[PDB]
Amino acid sequence: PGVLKIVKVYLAVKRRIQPGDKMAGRHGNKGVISKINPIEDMPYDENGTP
Amino acid sequence: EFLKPRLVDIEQVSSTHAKVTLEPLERGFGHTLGNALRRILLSSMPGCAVTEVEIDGVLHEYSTKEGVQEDILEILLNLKGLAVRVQGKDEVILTLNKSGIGPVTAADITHDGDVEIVKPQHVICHLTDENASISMRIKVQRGRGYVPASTRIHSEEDERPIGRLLVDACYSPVERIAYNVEAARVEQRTDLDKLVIEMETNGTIDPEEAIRRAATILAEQLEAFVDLRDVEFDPILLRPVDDLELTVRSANCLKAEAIHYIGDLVQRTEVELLKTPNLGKKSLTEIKDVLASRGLSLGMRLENWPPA
Amino acid sequence: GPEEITADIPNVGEAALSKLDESGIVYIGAEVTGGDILVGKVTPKGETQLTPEEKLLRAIFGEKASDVKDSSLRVPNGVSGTVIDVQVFTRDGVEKDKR
Repeated sequence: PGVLKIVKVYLAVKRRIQPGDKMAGRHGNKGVISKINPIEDMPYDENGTP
Repeated sequence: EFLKPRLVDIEQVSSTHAKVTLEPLERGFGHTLGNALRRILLSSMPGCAVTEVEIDGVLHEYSTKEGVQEDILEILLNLKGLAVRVQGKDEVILTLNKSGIGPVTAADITHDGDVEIVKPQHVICHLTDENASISMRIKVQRGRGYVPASTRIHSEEDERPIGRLLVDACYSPVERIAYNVEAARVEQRTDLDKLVIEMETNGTIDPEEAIRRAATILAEQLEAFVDLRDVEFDPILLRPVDDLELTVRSANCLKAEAIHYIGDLVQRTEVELLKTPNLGKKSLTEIKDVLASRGLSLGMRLENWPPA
Repeated sequence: GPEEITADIPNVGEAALSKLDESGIVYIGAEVTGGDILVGKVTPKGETQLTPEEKLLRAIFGEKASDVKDSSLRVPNGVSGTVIDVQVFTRDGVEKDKR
């Protein structure tokens, strides 16, 4: 009754990963990221893939 | 007294994989040079990547186009992997239009003046009906590092029409790089080191040009070590005092009290300036009235006062 | 009276009306951020005593003279993103929206 017209607006946003975010496996191990490291700073094997 | 590494026996495995070799090296310089070069090449290598796109009927990334088999987000992710090489330009617009049945790859992109597509078999979308067509304009820019689409705001200085899809930009051609050291074949010398660097890129940049650019970057960075040595703002304020349109009786008073700038008069509490000779209660209210007209109530507290 | 939805909204500059169509809704796909205006809704106010000040106000400005107040859906602070869909619903009997 009281209502004459209804409009609804949907907003979409892309949430990229960030330090404080929470990530976990499926064995009960969880944590919060502490630092997003550049490619050059991460450990690499003999083939050079980090 | 040190041997200089000469770039010799550079060989190319595939269109992306490549091996470069530095034959003459001293004992400990091999690992130092290899690690420095790897860090420089992985960190900052100039390249070209997709910046934004414009599809004909598409309005935003989370939409769909009739006749295509992939979402517009999927199209953007596919276009993010497109690798091109440009010459003399930095804002190349790659218009592509095609109709029919089957995949649409980089081969059907309109042949621009000076733009080389490293691989023409890189599919970006599919067409699943005869009477449907796709038509889009891609802007390819040149950059150095990873620049997310969201973090850039300077692109919004001029308003973008609704339909400009901003994609993330990587700008880094060097995907993987590894290095190794071995004993040099030189027998006259007691022992020498030889460095072999394997680079896996997207085909945008030549390995030799990559090594030269990294070495030049390292040299210019090191140049800083070669010579160590080294061993009241508001526009309303700072305005001439004869601009508040004050009475004659105050003009002599203000000159007598060394008040030539507007801001100085502001910093005086109401109680203190009464002791000034012949200030006048009604005249003071006029001084407060005109100062209230500019919005500067008496009694403020500034920090510094330049002579200008 | 009726709370009426229009693009035209008193006491709002043309900057905030760039993303609203002729019916008073956001263009699909427009990237909103902060407190951008979504739909222009105006709620009538009450006055039956046209004092001379109000008379000259209506003379110098529009017939409403901004008598109607605005209660427009603005994006809450800290919320951003692209507009996906609009689901305008209308009461039977009233004029259907342009969108």
